[PDB]
Amino acid sequence: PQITLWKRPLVTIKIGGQLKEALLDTGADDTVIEEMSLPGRWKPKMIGGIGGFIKVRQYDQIIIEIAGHKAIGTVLVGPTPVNIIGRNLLTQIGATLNF
Amino acid sequence: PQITLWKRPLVTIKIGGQLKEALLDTGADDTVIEEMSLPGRWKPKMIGGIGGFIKVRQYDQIIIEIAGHKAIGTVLVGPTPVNIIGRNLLTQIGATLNF
Ligand SMILES: Cc1coc(CN(C)C(=O)c2cccc(C(=O)N[C@@H](Cc3ccccc3)[C@H](O)CN(CC(C)C)S(=O)(=O)c3ccc(CO)cc3)c2)n1
Ligand SMILES: [Cl-]
Ligand SMILES: [Cl-]
Ligand SMILES: [Cl-]
Ligand code: NA
Ligand code: NA
Repeated sequence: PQITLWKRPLVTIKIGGQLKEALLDTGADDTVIEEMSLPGRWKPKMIGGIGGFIKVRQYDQIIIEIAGHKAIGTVLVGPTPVNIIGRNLLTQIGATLNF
Repeated sequence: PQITLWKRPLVTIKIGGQLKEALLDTGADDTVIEEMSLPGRWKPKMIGGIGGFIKVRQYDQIIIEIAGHKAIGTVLVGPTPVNIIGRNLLTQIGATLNF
């Protein structure tokens, strides 16, 4: 699809068996999801943005379905105010910015 | 152009006669630039990023070139990890996300 930027680029994702709404976010290196359980190993990480840093759990090799496209990669889980699909998964679905 | 996302989508902007680097950021409603001098009056705004809220200075109707495209619109000045071009100016330059 071509997604307009008149509105926030929110899509439906499926992760860990759960449906969520998330932003397609070219400004985020990595994907960050609000608190949820994921299977397997994780390690702690600090990620920062406007307002400072939050602590997250880094889970590697997690499958997401993003607007119907499957992608695998790292997912950071923690107290983000919005679910963010970052570049590590945007690349895998072939997303580009065009103007 | 068509910009893939394997790297950060950094571009050159020109504001106040000065070249700066900025990140094309579809996850931001607004454009936020590091401390600099801009003409005119400003208004207060709070923005809630990933780590909490910051105060910024809102300047409206500012001339800014983005990757060689001319825009005129609102620029928020305050402490951000990187200059970010949000949807208010991505729409002015005709940007969309595509997959
Ligand atoms: C989606 C939505 C909810 O309410 C809002 C309003 N709002 C605060 C904005 O539109 C707004 C305005 C100006 C800047 C930002 C803003 O900072 N947006 C971020 C995504 C994001 C969206 C909403 C809340 C929190 C974080 C941004 O797109 C991604 N961010 C990095 C950027 C600042 C270099 S980040 O969220 O801090 C971030 C994401 C991922 C990592 C791990 O690589 C590290 C940091 C967002 N939008
Ligand atoms: Cl990854
Ligand atoms: Cl590609
Ligand atoms: Cl504007
Ligand atoms: Na894993
Ligand atoms: Na003004």
